[PDB]
Amino acid sequence: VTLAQKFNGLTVLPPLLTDEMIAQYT
Amino acid sequence: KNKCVNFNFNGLTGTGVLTESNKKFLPFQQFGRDIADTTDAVRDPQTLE
Ligand SMILES: *[C@@H]1O[C@H](CO)[C@@H](O[C@@H]2O[C@H](CO)[C@@H](O)[C@H](O)[C@H]2NC(C)=O)[C@H](O)[C@H]1NC(C)=O
Repeated sequence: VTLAQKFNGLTVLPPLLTDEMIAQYT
Repeated sequence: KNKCVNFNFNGLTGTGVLTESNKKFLPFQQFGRDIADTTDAVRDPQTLE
């Protein structure tokens, strides 16, 4: 799976659990 | 440079942190845009960079 907006007031927030914490639960 | 400013270049009013670019325009271009059709580079009209 492969993943200019910002200065229009739009922003992307991080998830609470990092990919390391999802891997530790798994 | 490296400072937030109110710029005008050739009538292009905008705001931003100016930085020395690594991009390389062909001689007839003066301006540059991102995927969103939004400005992301400009060429200095007096000291061509
Ligand atoms: C506009 O004129 C200035 C000179 O007033 C040009 O800048 C000069 O460029 C030469 C060549 O690089 C240098 O030897 C001079 O020392 C520069 N002087 C100054 C004051 O910048 C500038 O390049 C010109 N701009 C355009 C678009 O022609």
